[PDB]
Amino acid sequence: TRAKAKTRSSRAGLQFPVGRVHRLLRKGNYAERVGAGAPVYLAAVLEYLTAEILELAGNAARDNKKTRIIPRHLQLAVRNDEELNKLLGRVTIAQGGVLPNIQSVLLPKK
Amino acid sequence: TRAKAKTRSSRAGLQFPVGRVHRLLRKGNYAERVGAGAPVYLAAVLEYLTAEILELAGNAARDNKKTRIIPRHLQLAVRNDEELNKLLGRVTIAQGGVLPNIQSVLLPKK
Amino acid sequence: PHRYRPGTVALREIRRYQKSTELLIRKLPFQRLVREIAQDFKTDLRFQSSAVMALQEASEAYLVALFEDTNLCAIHAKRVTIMPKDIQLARRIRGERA
Amino acid sequence: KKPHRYRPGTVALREIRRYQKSTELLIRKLPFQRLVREIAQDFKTDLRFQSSAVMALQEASEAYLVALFEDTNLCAIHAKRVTIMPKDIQLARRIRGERA
Amino acid sequence: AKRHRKVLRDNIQGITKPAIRRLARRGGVKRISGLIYEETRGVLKVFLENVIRDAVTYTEHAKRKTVTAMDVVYALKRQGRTLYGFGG
Amino acid sequence: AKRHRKVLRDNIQGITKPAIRRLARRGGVKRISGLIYEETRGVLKVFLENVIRDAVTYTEHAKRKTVTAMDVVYALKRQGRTLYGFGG
Amino acid sequence: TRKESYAIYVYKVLKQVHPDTGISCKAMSIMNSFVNDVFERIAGEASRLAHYNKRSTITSREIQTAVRLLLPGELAKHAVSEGTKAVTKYTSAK
Amino acid sequence: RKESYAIYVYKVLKQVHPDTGISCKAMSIMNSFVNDVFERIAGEASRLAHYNKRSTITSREIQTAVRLLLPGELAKHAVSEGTKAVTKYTSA
Amino acid sequence: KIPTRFSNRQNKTVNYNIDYSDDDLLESEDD
Repeated sequence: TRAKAKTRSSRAGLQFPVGRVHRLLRKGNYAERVGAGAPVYLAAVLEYLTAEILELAGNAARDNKKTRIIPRHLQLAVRNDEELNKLLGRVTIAQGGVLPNIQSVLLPKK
Repeated sequence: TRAKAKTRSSRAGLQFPVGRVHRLLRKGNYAERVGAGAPVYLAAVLEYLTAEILELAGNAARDNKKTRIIPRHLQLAVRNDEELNKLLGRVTIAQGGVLPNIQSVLLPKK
Repeated sequence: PHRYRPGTVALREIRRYQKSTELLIRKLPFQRLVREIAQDFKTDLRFQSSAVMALQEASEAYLVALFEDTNLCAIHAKRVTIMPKDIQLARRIRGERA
Repeated sequence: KKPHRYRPGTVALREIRRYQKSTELLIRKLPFQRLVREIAQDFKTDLRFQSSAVMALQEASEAYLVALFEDTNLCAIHAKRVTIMPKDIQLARRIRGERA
Repeated sequence: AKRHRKVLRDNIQGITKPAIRRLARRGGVKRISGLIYEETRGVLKVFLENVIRDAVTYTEHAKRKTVTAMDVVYALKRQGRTLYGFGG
Repeated sequence: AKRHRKVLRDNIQGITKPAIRRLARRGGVKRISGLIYEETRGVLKVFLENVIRDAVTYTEHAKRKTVTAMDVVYALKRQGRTLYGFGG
Repeated sequence: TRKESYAIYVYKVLKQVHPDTGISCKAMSIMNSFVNDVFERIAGEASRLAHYNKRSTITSREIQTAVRLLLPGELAKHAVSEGTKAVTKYTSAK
Repeated sequence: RKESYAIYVYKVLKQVHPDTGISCKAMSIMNSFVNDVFERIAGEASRLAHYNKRSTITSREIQTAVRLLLPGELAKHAVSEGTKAVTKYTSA
Repeated sequence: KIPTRFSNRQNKTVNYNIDYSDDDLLESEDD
């Protein structure tokens, strides 16, 4: 009997792989030892950040009448969010473009 | 019958400690293994950079008619040499001040 | 003869190119420029296509951000035309120049 | 009520040439300690401070403000002015990426 | 009403007008407008709370109530402002 | 004189004036002076030499002759200009 | 050649948050780069936090402090929550 | 027992300026500079070893980190310094 | 006395004397 080999992601209620995160922390030259709850916490944080970008990117795809997320939707979701624009403020997204922004001086005066 | 022990710095003709640099590389969580010539090379590079800044700061102390290097002399030496200025561009030296310069439009007349 | 006033075509191009996402520099001139710059460091350099594309995307990102700060410099100087001194001021404040 | 008043601007040039030579802190120590403690009690209560921690904060804050004033002066010179304004600070922080 | 509160709220006003003038003189500024000082106080407050929050996070990681100079050095280092003269 | 040099040196002129105008239109620029294009070519060249020099260093460490995209990502990340979408 | 990636996990998180929305390959490359970059940032900050405190191990406290240091504002505040109960649920199982 | 770099910086100073002293704050700044350059070069060499699937850090990784971080003539002069130090250390 | 170490880097000489004289400002100071 070996209890059917339940994974750590299902034990933690996550979708990101806890075992792969543990192996990357152990082989990544970060410390001599890695605690048990550290890959669980890191996988949960990575899963939350992935869900936070993907929800806004799906909203951006829905607002542009699309059923498929492209890099433009990811760029719009990242740059339109205030706190995601500080986490990825020095990061270039390929094929993402820019936010549509025109300064009010350059607008014609009526 | 052990031989007469000599330091690795004297073997490499350096003043910076090769053994201390090797111990800091081994315990610094940089790689699984550290090569033999890597602490020699890194101690030589650190000694050269120390020599460059100390010579420029000694020249700065001599030009200000002083016999001891203060943080102002180190700041003047670093900021007046453009390669050392862009090596330490995001570096603040405490009690160093700034380079004395005034923009030409703020001068009174010819 | 139908004509447009100077500026509305510029606003139309600003609205057009801020909506699009493709690269605004042609492929072969940028590849030739990359190879000319690279042959001054190491002779006989091969290049992957994705390396040239990544270099391109970095180049348009850097130039678009630089032109945004250049436009801010030009607007701050009570102008609507960008000048080389606006680029110099943007690179000076950003820290790339001095 | 004495004669020989100085022209407006040469005194400011004298203080520019004086304070760019010296290296001491230009902010008094006790108001900076009070400001640091007032800011720090929002994040956590019952906070003790080493004196060297406050000195490091003062060195970093003064260096940051001096560099920002240099960028602000470049902004004001670029706008054909010699007086710095809050829009110059805003443009310098926007180009630096703090407001971006 | 001689009694009042022990706490003080205008500690940002302790960064006085001549202190900001001296900091601008070190920056090479010849003429200063009157609205500069409130903007400078706000900028200094924003920078100070950004550094102090990270230093306090470094302090509570070590299970301490005392903000050491090394925590301030690490907090300044993480945001890209390396400070010498206190790390040794 | 039909014969000439096989190599071309004016590849900085391949970054044409309409291309720089399109870049400024994406940046939101309404009016462009005539001296903008030479300055833009210069700053693009300086940026490209920096990134290409770091990528060639990353290539030469691996004892390779080709420059992969992953070396370009490494060179951009070392300059604080991280690029997503080419691996890593 | 077995090349590992975060593709299936990002896809199933996407099916959680948007069950009728697809995704392109370039967007998956960008998502993989984002996850790798954030993992590298948090792991490096936790490694530095363990080194400054003279500790030889990385625990969930180091990851929590690294998340508080790196993630700006409210993005930290939920994520510190989102990690913690997961660790608690792991404590309920292993 | 503070584990500093002060004596080696002092010997280097007496090499370049035999009649010039140094204050304690300047010595602390120099120690911080040496520690900063050490951790920059060691981190870049660690990243270079991880990028090439190598478990070891050699003088090649340190050389590549020096050519990556140091600019201009500083890079090539530090490469020449470290190369002749490695050559002297190997032969003897 | 004489140093045993020099620099092979081809730097220009830099005047590090930061002492200033206000003698060019005496037009609006005493004169």
